[PDB]
Amino acid sequence: ASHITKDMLPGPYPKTPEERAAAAKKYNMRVEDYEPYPDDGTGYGDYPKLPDRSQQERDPWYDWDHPDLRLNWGEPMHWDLDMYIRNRVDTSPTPVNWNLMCKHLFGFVAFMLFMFWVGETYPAYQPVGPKQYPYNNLYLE
Amino acid sequence: MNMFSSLSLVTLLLLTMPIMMMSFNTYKPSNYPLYVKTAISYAFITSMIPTMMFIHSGQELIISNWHWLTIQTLKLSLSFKMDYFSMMFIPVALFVTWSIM
Amino acid sequence: YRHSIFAFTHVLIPVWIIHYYLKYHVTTKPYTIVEKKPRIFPGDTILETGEV
Amino acid sequence: TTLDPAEYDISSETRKAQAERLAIRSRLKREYQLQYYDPSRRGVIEDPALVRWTYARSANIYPNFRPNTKTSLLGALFGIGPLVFWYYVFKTDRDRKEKLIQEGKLDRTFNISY
Amino acid sequence: SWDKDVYPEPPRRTPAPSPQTSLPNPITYLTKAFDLLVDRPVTLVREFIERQHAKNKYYYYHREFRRVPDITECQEKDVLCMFEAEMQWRRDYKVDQEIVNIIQERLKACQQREGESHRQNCAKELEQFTQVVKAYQDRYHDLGAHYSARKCLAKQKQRMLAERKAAKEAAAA
Amino acid sequence: MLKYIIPTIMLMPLTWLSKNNMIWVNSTAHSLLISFTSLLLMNQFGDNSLNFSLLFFSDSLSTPLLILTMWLLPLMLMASQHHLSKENLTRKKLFITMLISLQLFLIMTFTAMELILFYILFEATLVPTLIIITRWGNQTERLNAGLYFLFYTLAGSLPLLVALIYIQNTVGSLNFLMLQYWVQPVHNSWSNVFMWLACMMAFMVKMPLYGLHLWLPKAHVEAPIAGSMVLAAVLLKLGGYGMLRITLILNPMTDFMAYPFIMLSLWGMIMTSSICLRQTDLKSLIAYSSVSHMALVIVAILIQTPWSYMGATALMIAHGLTSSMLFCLANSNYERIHSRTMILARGLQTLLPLMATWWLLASLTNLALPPTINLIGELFVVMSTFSWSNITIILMGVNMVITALYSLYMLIMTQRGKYTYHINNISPSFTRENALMSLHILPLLLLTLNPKIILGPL
Amino acid sequence: ARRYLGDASVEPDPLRMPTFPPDYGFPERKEREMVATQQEMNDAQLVLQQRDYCAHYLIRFLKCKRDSFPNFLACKHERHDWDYCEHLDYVKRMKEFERERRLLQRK
Amino acid sequence: GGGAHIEPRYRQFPQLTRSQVIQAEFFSATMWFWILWRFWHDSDAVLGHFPYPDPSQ
Amino acid sequence: RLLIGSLFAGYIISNNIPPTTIPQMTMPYYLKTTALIVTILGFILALEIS
Repeated sequence: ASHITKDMLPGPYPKTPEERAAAAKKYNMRVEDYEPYPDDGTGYGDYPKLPDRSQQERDPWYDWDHPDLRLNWGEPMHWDLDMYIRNRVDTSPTPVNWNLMCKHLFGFVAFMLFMFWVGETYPAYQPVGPKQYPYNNLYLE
Repeated sequence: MNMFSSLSLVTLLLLTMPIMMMSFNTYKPSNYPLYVKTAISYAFITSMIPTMMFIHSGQELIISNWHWLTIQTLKLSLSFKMDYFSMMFIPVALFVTWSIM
Repeated sequence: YRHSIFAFTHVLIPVWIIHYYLKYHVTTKPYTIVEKKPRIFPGDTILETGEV
Repeated sequence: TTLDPAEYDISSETRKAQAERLAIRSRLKREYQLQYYDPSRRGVIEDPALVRWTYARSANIYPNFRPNTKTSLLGALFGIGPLVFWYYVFKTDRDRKEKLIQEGKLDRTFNISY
Repeated sequence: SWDKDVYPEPPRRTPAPSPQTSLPNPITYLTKAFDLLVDRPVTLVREFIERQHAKNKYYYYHREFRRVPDITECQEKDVLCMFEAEMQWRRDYKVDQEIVNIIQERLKACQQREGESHRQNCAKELEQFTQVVKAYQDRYHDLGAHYSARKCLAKQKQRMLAERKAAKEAAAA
Repeated sequence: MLKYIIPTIMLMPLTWLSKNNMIWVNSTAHSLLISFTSLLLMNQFGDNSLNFSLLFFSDSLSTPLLILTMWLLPLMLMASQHHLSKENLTRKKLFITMLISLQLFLIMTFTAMELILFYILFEATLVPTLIIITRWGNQTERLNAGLYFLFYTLAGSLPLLVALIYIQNTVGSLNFLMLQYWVQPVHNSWSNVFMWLACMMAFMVKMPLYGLHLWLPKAHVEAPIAGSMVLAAVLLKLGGYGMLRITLILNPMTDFMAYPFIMLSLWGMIMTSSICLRQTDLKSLIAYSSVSHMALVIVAILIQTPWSYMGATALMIAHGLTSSMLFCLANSNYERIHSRTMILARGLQTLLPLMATWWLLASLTNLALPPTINLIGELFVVMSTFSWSNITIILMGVNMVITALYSLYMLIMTQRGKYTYHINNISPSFTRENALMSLHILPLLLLTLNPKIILGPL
Repeated sequence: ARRYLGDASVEPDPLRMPTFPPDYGFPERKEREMVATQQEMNDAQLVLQQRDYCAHYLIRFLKCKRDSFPNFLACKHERHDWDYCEHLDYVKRMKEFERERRLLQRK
Repeated sequence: GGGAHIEPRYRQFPQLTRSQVIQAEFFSATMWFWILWRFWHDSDAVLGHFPYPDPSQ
Repeated sequence: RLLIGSLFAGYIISNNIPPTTIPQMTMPYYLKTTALIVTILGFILALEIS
C-alpha cells in the first residue's frame, strides 16, 4: 500500500535531481551517472524516468564480495536496475575476440577436397594417366 | 523353449518389485539397499540362463501381449525383442550394475 | 540359514504367476510370440557331399 | 568479440573530486541493515528498485508511447513481414504436391495412412 | 484357439538332434529340472479350475444383423430411408479397417517364421499385400473428407468420379 | 438429461437451506456423488451415437468431455476455501450459488442437440463469470478485466446470430445437427467468405489466436481468490469445441482461405511461448502456456483428415487438467507469501518436502513424457499435419524445444538456498493443500491404461 | 552375371541368381568355376556375401562349431585353410588388374 | 565415536595391512600369466602371404 | 569382480558367436600393427615428454 508516486513518471527529465533521490535512490547526488537519465532513444515508452538504466553489465559476479551479500543471494536492500538475464551470464575471459574456431571449423574444410578423391589402398598412386581402370577397360575374355 | 522367453521377463518384472514394495510392504529397514542389492544378484544369474539357450539353437522371440489403443489401421500394443543385441548386452548391463551399487 | 523363503517369496511367486499367463495363452492369440526357424543342417536327410 | 571489455582505461588524478559516489550507496547499506537487523520483523522488504523494475517495464509504455518515429513504424518490417512469407512458401506447395496427385501417381499402393 | 483357414501357418519341421560328442549337455540338467519345478504348481492349477469350472456354462451369442437396407434407397431429400443407408455403410467401413489388420499380421508370419531368406520364400503375402491396400483407399476411403467420413454423400462421389471419368471419358472407351 | 440438470439444480437449495458452518461440507459431500450419475448412463456408444431425447443427446458424439465438467465443481470448494472464509455467510451462500449457476449451463451446453440452443447457452455464461472476476478480485486493475472479458467474447459472437438465423430459413431447419443428411456445399462469392467468416471468428476470440488474445492474461493475472473461477475459465475456453460440430460440415468445401488462420497461429505457437520466458509474475507465466498448446488445436481442427481428431480431442482435455492444476499450485504457495512475484518465494523444496513431487509431476506433463496422454495427444497431431506439408516439422518441432526450457525454469527457480528473511511459510501443507492438488495426477496418468475412452469418432 | 536372361520367379536380393552369384566371373578361367548347391545354400541360413565362392567349404566350418559347445576352438587349420580357399580365390581375383593393365595397353 | 582402528599420517607414510598387497599381487600374475599365450602360439600376423599375382597370361 | 570379469571377458564373448560376416584376414605388411606401431612411440613420447 505504497501511496503516492510508486514508479517512474513521464521522463526522461522534469528535474533529473528531483527523482534520484527523492525516493528510489539510483544515484546519490543526482549525478552518479545513475541519475534517472538513461532514456536513450525515447519516444519508445520503454524505460521512462526510471531510477534505473544503463548501469553496466555482464553479471552480478557471485563471489566473496561480502559486505553482507552483494550479488545474487542475500538481496541487498535496493539497487535493482535490470535483471533476469543475470543467472546465465559472467565476465572477462583470458583471450579476446579470436575466432580461431571458424578457422578450425573450416580447418577441415580444407579437406573437403580430400573428399572428392578416394582412399583406395591397392595399388599405390604410381603416376599414371590412362592406367586407372576401376573395373575393366579392354576386352572381357 | 517354453521356458525360453518366460525367464527373460523375470529379469524385467523383478526390478519393479523393489519399487512396489517401497509403499507399505512392511519395508526392510535401513540396509534397504541390501534389499535391492540382492534383488539384483539373482537377476543376473536369471539372465545368465537364456544366454546359453540361444547360443545353441538360435530361436529369438518377441511377445504379443497387451493391446493398447488401436486406431484406424495400425495397431500398436507392445512387445519385447530377444534379438542378438538383446541376448548378450543385457546380461552385461546388469553385470556391471551388479558391481556398481 | 532360512531366510530360505525370502528368495522364494521373491522369485517363486512371480515365476508361477507369469507362466500361468502363458501356458493358458500362447495358443489364444492368433499370432503371439514369433519364434524363428530351426536352421536345419545336412545332418538329417542330406549327404555333404563335400569337403571341396 | 563482446567485448574489450575495458579492464583498463585512463584515470589519475582527474575526477578524484567525484567522491560520495559511495555515500549514495553507503547511506543505504547502513539504513538497509538498519532495516534488516531487527528482532521483530517476519516479512519481506519493500526494495523499491524492484517495484520500479517491472512497473516501468510491463505497464507504463503504451502510456509513454507515441506512434511517430518511423523506427517505431519499424515493426511492419518485423511483425507482419514474415507472416506474408510463410504464406508464399506454403501456397506454392500443397499445390505443386497437388498437381502430381492427379496426373501421375507418386505414392505406393500400401499407403492407406494418411 | 482359432479358425485354421482364418490364421493359416506352415508346419513345424522340428530339428533333428546331433549329439556327436562325449561331453555333458547342461540343458538336459535343466529341461529335466525346470520341468519338475513348473508342472506341479502350474499345470495342476489350470486343471484345478477347469474342472472347478465344469459347474456352470454360460452363453454369449454371435451377433448377426438383418440386411434389407440398400445403397440405392431411397428418396433424395429423405431422412428415414437415408438414416439406415449409412448404417449399412458405416459398419461396412468399420469392417474394412480390420480386414487390413488381419491381413497385416499374416504378413509378419512371413518374416520371423523365416527371416533368413525373407525373399525366396512365402510367395504370397507381400506380392498380395500391396494388391490389398490398393484395393483399399480407392472408393473405400473418403479423403480428404475422412474427418467428416462424409458417409454416403461423398462415398458415392468418389465413385461417380470412378464412373463419370473411367470407362467412358477414357478416350476411347 | 434431466438425470443431471435436476439433481444439480436440486443442489442449489441444498446449501443455503442448511445451517451455519456445516455448509461447505454439506455441498462438497453431495457434489461428489453426482459423478456416479455422470458416468452412469454415459459411456454408451460408441457406434451410431446416442440420442435419447428430442432436444438432448447428452454427449454421444465421442466428445465425452462432460465428465470433467462435472469434476471441477467439487474441486472448487476444496480450492476456494482459503480467504473466502473471511466474509459473511449470506454472501458465502451466493458465491456457491453462482458457481453452481455456471455448472448448470455447461451441462446444457455440450449437448444442445442443435446449433441454436448452443448459442444462447454459448453466450449464457459471462453473466456468472463476469460477476466472479469483478467482485472478489485482488488488485484494482480488475475493473478493466471486467470490460475486456466482454467486448470481445460478446463483440463478435453477435455475427453468429446474424448468420445462424440466416441458415435456419435458407436450408430446411438447423433445429438438429443429427440431420445434416441434406447439406449442399459453399463454392465461392464475395458473400460466402463472410458467411464462413461470420460462422468462425466468434469462436476464435475464445480460444485465442495470436491476435485478439489481448484479454487472456488480463483476466487471469487478476482473478478470484483460489483461482476459484480460474479453474472454471480454463474449462470455458477449451469449450470452443463446437467448431468441431460446424467445420466438419456446414461449409465443408472452403479450405480456400484457411491459410491466414494457419500461418497466423502456427507462427504464434512458436512465438507467445517464447514471450513467456522473462515473465516476473507467476500467474502470468502459466497464462501464456494456456495459449500455446491450446492454440495448436486450431491447426488441428482446420485441417480435415482424422488422426487429427484422434489427437485434437486428447488435447482439449490434455491441458484440461495439467493447465488446471498449475493454477492450483501457484495459488497455494501464494497463500503463505503474499507476493505473486516469482522471484520472492525461493529457497523452497527444503521447507515443504512433500510438495516437491507435486511440482515435478505437473511440470513433467508439459514436457510430455511419452507414456502419458499428452504426447499420444500430440503425436497424432504431428502425424497428420506432417502429411499436410513436410515443413511443419520445423516450427512445431521447435515448439517441442522452447517448451522444455519453459517448464523447468519454473521448477528449478524453486530449488535454491533461501532461508532468507521469511518467518512465514510455516504451515507444512495441511491436507487440503495436498488433497486438492491430488485428484489430478491420480486421474490424469490413470487414463493411459485404457485410453480408448478419450478419442473422437474420427 | 553370366546368363543375362530373364527370371521365372522375380525374387530379388538375388534369390534369382544368374545361376549362382559369383563375384564377377567367369570370364574364361574359370569358365564354369562351380560353387555349391543352391537348394542347400539358402536352405540353411546363409547371409549375402556368404554366397560367394567357398560356400561348400565354409558350410562345414560351422558344422564342427556346433559340435563342441563348451569349447573355444574347433579347427584353426580349417579357418586357416578357409583363407586357403578364400585367399586362393581372392588372389585369383587379383589377376583382373594384371590383364586389363597390359591388355588395354598398346597392341 | 566410531573407533580408532587406524590413525592418520603426518607424512610418516602409513603402514599397510600386509594382506592388502599380496592378495592384490596375485592379480599382477593374471595379466603377466594371461599374456603367456600371445606369442605362443601366435605371431605378429597369422595370415598367409599374397604371392604377387604374376600370372597375367 | 570386474578385473577378473575383465580379462577373461573379451575372449569368452567373442569366442562364442555364430559368425555374421567375412573379415578380410589377408592383411599385408605395414597395414598390420600400424596401430600398435603408433602407440609404441606414444609411450616413448609419453615418458620423454613427461
